[PDB]
Amino acid sequence: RVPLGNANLIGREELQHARDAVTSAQAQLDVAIQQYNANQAMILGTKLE
Amino acid sequence: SVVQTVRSSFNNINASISSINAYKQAVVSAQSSLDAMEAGYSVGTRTIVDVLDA
Repeated sequence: RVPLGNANLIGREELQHARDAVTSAQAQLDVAIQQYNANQAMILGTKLE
Repeated sequence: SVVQTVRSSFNNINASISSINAYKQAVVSAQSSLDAMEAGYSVGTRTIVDVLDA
C-alpha cells in the first residue's frame, strides 16, 4: 500500500491502519515468543533422565 | 387556435418558474456535498477522486 500513498492515491487513514496493523502483529509475535521461552525455562535442554 | 396557443404559453411560464426553484435547491445540495468531501480530504479521510467527482 505504501507506493500509492507516496503519490497521494489513497487516504492517509488507510496507511495509518496498515502501519498500526504491522505493529500489532509484531507485538502479538513477541507475546508468543516470550510464552515459548517461558515454557523452555523448565527444560534447559537436558536429557530425560 | 389563438385561444389554445395563449393558454399553453401561460402554463409554460409557470412551469419554468417551478423548474428554476428546483434547480436552485439542487445546486445548494451539491455545494454542501462538495464542502463535506473537501473537508474530509483536508483532514485526511478521503482521496482526491472524491473531490473531483463532487
